[PDB]
Amino acid sequence: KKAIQDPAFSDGIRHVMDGSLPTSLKHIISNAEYYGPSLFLLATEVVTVFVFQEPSLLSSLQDNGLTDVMLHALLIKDVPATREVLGSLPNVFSALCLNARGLQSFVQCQPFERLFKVLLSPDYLPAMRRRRSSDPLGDTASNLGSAVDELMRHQPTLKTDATTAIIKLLEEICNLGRDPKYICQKIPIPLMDYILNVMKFVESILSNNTTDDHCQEFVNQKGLLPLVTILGLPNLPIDFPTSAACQAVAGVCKSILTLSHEPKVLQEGLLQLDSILSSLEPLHRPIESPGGSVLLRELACAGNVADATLSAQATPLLHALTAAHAYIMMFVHTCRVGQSEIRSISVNQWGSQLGLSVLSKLSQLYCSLVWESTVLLSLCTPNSLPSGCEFGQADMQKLVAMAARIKQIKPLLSASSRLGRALAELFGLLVKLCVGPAARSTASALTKLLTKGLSWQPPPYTPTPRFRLTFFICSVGFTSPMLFDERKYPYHLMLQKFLCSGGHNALFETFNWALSMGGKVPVSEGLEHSDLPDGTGEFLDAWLMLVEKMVNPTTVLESPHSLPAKQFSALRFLVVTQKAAFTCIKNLWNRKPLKVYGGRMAESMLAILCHILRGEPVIRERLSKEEEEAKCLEKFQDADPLEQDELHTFTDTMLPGCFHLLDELPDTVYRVCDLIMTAIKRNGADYRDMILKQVVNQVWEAADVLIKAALPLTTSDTKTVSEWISQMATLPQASNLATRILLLTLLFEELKLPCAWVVESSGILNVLIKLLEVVQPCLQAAKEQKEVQTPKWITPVLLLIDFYEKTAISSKRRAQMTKYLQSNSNNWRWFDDRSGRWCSYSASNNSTIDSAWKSGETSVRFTAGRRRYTVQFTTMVQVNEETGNRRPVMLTLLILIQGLTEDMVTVLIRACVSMLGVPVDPDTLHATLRLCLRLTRDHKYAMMFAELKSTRMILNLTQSSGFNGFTPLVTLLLRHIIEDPCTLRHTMEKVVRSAATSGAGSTTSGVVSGSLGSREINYILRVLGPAACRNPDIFTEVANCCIRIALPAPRGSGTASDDEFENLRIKGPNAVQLVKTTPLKPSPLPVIPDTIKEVIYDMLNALASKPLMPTSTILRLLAELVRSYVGIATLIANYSYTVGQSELIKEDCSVLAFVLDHLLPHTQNAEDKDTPALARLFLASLAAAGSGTDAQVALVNEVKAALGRALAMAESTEKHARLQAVMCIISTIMENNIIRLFLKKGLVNDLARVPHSLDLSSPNMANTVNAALKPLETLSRIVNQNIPTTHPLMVRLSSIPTALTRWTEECKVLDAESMHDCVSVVKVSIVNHLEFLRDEELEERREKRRKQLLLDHEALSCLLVLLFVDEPKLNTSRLHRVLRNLCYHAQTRHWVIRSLLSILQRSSSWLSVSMDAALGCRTNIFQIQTVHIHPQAAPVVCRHVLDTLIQLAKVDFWDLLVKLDNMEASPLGQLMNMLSHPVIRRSSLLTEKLLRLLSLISIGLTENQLQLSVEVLTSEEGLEDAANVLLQLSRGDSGTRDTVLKLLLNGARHLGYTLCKQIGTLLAELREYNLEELQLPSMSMLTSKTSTQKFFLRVLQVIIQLRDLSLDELWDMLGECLKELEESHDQHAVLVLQPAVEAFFLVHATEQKFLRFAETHRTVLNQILRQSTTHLADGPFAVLVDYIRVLDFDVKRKYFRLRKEDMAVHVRRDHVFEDSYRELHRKSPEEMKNRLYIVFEGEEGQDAGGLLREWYMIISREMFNPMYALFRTSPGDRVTYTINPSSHC
Amino acid sequence: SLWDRFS
Repeated sequence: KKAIQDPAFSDGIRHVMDGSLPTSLKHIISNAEYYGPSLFLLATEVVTVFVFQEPSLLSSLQDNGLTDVMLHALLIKDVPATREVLGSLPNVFSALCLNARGLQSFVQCQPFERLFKVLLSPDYLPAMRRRRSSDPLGDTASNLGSAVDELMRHQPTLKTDATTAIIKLLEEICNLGRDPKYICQKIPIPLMDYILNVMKFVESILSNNTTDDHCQEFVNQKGLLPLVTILGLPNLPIDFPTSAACQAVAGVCKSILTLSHEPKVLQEGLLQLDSILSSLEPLHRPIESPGGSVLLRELACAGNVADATLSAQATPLLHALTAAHAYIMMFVHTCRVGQSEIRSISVNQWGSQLGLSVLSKLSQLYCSLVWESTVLLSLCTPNSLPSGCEFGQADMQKLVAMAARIKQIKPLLSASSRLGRALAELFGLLVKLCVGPAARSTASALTKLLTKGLSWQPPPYTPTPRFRLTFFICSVGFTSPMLFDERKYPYHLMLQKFLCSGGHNALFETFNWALSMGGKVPVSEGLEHSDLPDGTGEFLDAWLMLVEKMVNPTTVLESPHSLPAKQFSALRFLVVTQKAAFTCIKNLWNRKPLKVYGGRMAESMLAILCHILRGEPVIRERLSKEEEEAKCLEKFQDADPLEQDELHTFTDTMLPGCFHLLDELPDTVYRVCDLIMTAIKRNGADYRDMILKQVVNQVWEAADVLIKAALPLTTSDTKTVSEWISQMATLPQASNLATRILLLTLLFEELKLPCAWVVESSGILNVLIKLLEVVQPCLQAAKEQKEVQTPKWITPVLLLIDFYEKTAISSKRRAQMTKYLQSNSNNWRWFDDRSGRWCSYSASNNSTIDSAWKSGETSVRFTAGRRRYTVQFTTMVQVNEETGNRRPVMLTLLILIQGLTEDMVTVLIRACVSMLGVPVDPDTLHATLRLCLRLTRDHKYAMMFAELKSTRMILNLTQSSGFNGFTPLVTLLLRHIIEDPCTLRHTMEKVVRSAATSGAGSTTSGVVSGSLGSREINYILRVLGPAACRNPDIFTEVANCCIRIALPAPRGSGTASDDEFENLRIKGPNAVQLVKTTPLKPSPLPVIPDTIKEVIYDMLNALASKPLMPTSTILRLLAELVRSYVGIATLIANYSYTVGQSELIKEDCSVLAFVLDHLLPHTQNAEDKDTPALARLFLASLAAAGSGTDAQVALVNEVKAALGRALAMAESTEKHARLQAVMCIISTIMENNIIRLFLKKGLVNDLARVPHSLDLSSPNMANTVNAALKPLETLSRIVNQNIPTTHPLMVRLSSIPTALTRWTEECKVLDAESMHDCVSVVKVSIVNHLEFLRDEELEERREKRRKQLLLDHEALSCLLVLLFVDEPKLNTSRLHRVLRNLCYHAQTRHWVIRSLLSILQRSSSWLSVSMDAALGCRTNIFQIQTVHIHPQAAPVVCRHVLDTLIQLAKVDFWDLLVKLDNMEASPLGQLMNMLSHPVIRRSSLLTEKLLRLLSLISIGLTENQLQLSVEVLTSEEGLEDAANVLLQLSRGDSGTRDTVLKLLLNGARHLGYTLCKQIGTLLAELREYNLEELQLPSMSMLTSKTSTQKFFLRVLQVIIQLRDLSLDELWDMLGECLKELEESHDQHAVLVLQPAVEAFFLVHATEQKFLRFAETHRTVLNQILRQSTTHLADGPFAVLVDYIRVLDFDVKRKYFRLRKEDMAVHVRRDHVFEDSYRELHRKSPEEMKNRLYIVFEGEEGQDAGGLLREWYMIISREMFNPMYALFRTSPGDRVTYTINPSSHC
Repeated sequence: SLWDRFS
């Protein structure tokens, strides 16, 4: 098979099938049971591949009947049942048909009737089973189908018969599904496996190329009936419709629909569905007696059959249900189609007379199945739901103690439930298709279903009302998806038909019925009645959730799914809906809530009220602006609008109910705020005030009663321990506050200033602060009980206070902003970063933006150039709605809330720290820390917060008392404590300078490192806004002192004219005020206050149920602190611990020394996991912080001392860990003054001398040495070269963060949108100063114009000792780089190189480097008695030293070494002399490395002779290296050229003489072998890889390579021996002289004896060349180009073997000879040399190589057709051909 | 998802 598919047989493969081969393939194919199936497949595949390489010779395969045996073995005889054979049969038939005669024979024998029988046979099911449980279901059926599809696509005549056989398979499935005698297994028959495989097959066949020719043929041959009938098959199982087989049938039908656009698939399904729905009408008819389910009266009455549900006669209605389910799982699949045309034909089919007959019967089926499912479910319930009645018991007594009945009922109910689910999916998707003429009737029938479900009433015998309520819930559950889309927008067609047809009056009648219980109780009393049915809350939850969607004007009016204009009004629909809903809500407004489903009821009821209260404005405005279908719509058009006087009185009286809901169901409070807000936005401030004052009076009394609840318990009447502590948390007042405060806070957040002024004027803040002060003792006690239980009302209060002072801040900032703005035509301007201009908006845009900003809207929309822009005043960004480009904006500048007074702040801070002491709760800690963060932004209060020892509490906090934002927030608080006026000033200077100097990027598309946009003062102040908010006064002082507006160069000299326009330009209203920094003023370091040092020290001590601030967190925080503030770095570096301050402390030691020693090293037992990395971060921060010498010098000194300590440590894993960690710190810190210090401190020396103070034999030595080399390498080179925005209750290294980012986050949290107001006040203040200074500097400028040895020997020795030791894990490469970087220094280079050479020579207790050199003995590398290397170790020391020397080349020691243990071109001579020394001369490896070194360096008599001896007696690499060395040296000198050539010639002569002393033995032994194959032992010493032949050839090659020797006796011997060898039988016997023969040609035939030898050895030189791939005309044998008789044919063929294009040749199959003559005979030779591809007119495509070969074959035949008279057969031979002497005709 | 009550 491979050869047939391979060239080099394509010429000649025709003669495979005229051999015996087909007679043996015929037997393998004929005996697929004796030979394996794999072998059968292989044989068929071979024939197939031959038939595709040479289809002509398919006729020969037909002549000998191999194809006729294949047909019989693949069709008539049983196919061997395996995946590959089935997968291959159609490709075989694609071959056997290829001759047209084969096609006839193939179609003669009914091939597809046999081939497709495979799919209905259990013998082949194991072949069909998915392989690996990974490939698709039916993968083998799909593959077979695709193969058959290809076969038909090539041979279209078969299409008609294939689909004829396909329909027969479907028909056969139907028969095996129709008769009773078979039973589907999971007589048993695998009907679902057959169905699945057939459907996957027919899917591939029908829909592969999407040609639609197969779909059309199949549909026109009536195959869709047999297809769609498979769904309805009686004996298919109950679980069929959900199964893969059903999906496969649906997939086939969908494929037909999509690929044919044919309605016929749905029509027939509907016909059969209509047939099935008509069968199960007994499901619609109830018992008409005390009775339960019809399914359970058909089951129970099925005699005593063990499994009735498995028989279609035992359970006709259940099997019919499953048939319906199968049909309905196909219409779902065909509706899930996005082609508007397929969708349109789906709608058309559904809206037909048959479509609507089916849809009516499906609607009645739906209501029957909801009834039956709720009955069977209630019967399966364990005698709880029914009222002790024989409702369905009479049939359960036939069915049958409880488990068995429930376990028979359960299958039935799973059939009903799943059918219903599928049918609801169909109706829902049909609504989508209907919406997006016949659609209108489909929607009519679906809304008639909705009406039927809502107005359905059960039989009077129903035992309990819960059967109707559970029906109603499902009905209400079903109308909501069908009236409203996902995203809650309605379909106006469906609302139209739901209104006109009915279902709105029935929806609200179902509400009235559910509350009144059928009229037993009025609706206004129903909800509160004790005997309300159990399921009336679930119904009312679903009803309210539906009506919430129905009432919302923002979706009912704005729905994308509106009808077109030409009639429905959504306005009158909302009028009638809001009017109907309001009364029902009245009937539920204030009554107490239900046990379950009472908070969802309340929340949807409040949402309905909100929508109504918002809508009656909009609805009234639009109302003012303003056969059956028309009549009903007109009736509902005359709809009374909901009275405006009724919503008024409602909003008046609603608050008692709102507060009842807040007492019963706190979680509703978020919707009550919104309800109150809409009533407020309906009514005036006179109503806002009444609301807020009433809420505040509720808070007031609840707070004053809790203040009276916590008076200290002097008299002991109550327990005073458990009761008082839990009374604060559990009194009703303390449940009220938790919602009255939260409501007041939400109201405050919306109504910012009215509610601020009311909270101020009520004094409620005083009372709340007093209550906070009073609670603290109770909390502390509880902590002393170890039973803290936090009063939940604490978090609302702190949040209220938070938003009160946020609000006061902003108003003051806004007030002084208003004081600096004209209220008329405030100019908004948008920033052009590219030009740097604040360009104005149009007047209409400016007025719109201003008006909507003044309203306080978060965003404003406007259009410019038809582009849509929106501004976001949270961010002050204009977004282009098309592109999303965000651009900055500004406002161009030209009820006073006192806020929390000093006493309040002091008390609040004390209460906060008390709450931090007792870990009150996560959310309460979050609120109190947020409040502290807002308060402590004044340093006075940060000092207060830090003097009460709160950082200790914060460090003590456990993970039980932690929250997402804890560590950010704590970091910000600590920064607020650290930022004293002076440290804040210096840090603000740093931030301002950094931001002005660096063109920072932003989320406003401000180009990074821009020079226009990134540098404007008006933008930089916007970036620095967080800094202005941090402290505006200090920020003014800093910006006035550190900023100056730039002066642009003098445009033109001359005062009269140029300066007039330079004042016009620089000072113009529209200008580009770029910024320059002032030169740095020599700021002194701010002295750190002592309390800030009792804050920093407590964290440093915290370095020394899990803790919430572990060491890792503290280290990160400290790193940030050090990065931002340099005082912190100096303090930490100076700091030191004290004896017995912590368990880990042994004596007075620095913080840094501890971090390096105790925390930094990796240790296998965790305390905190990532402490090492963060400690590394901390130390890197401390180093990077310049801090002059205070931090850097201390750090370097401590690192050094730490290295020393780790060294002197006793040998242990702990020492190694410490050392490695310290080296990593050094590397990190290094990666420039720190490097200056490392040099000054001698850290390079210590690192190098690390070896000395380590064990060389330790296992962990290589890792620590690698670690110490890493900074040595770097240093030698360098020398010698979270925060949640809103509290959860309210709502519904460069890794180190910079100071500006922290301030930004703080600003966001504390004051999200009020930052800009400050940026503006500060901007005005600053600019009124910087422009003055710009004009003064400009005047000054005009006036001035008008007036006009790294390492010492010892350390290097230790490095060489590392070079000596044998450690695989040791990074030799790193050591080599270190040594090279050290050897850039000349003195160091000299010492190193010389020492290495001395080590080499000598090669040929700390120093106890034992090496496992030998099997029995471990040898010490150093024998010290004057230091010797044990000769067993020498080859290793040599190897390492040679590597090092090669690296240096690419770019005393002993006495020092014992002093330790007791505690290019000049040395080329020595290296060459080392070739003589035995350890090197033995080893191939060492010799090669030495030769490599010599070659690299190369870029006297004895030394050159040593080199020549190497090649003479020994490594292809070594050979090349020796050649290079000799060549380069020869180029070095002429006298050395001569001496080397002489020595090489002498070596060659000696080698030849020894060779001749070998060939003489060979010849003699060949004489003695013959004179009485060749394995003469004399041949062995020529076969040898190291034979003198090899050496001789190598030497000769080098001699020639130098040319730009008397050996006639050897030549004669070689000749004689070759002749004797050739005389012998064996041919390859010559090859043992190939190298010597090569040598002869190398010597002779200089760039003749050679020719004579080659002739007398012709077949030998041919064996040479034939074996050689050396190209004849580039090697030495080129000379014989001209004497050609001396080569073999195939040698000359190998030697033998214009841009060329591809080129077409158009010829006719019947004229090829003459068509080619016409096309080509005038073509040029170079056009012929193009690659020809042949096209035969109208013939199919074929292999161009095969088509050319065929063309050549036909031509080579026609040459010898007598009709052309070109060639005639020799009258003697009669098979040859010569020129026809009769071609003159 | 409204028929989950039976299942």
